Amino acid sequence: DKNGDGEVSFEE
Repeated sequence: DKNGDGEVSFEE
């Protein structure tokens, strides 16, 4: 989550 929205925003 490269944003902090939980979603796998290019991360996780």
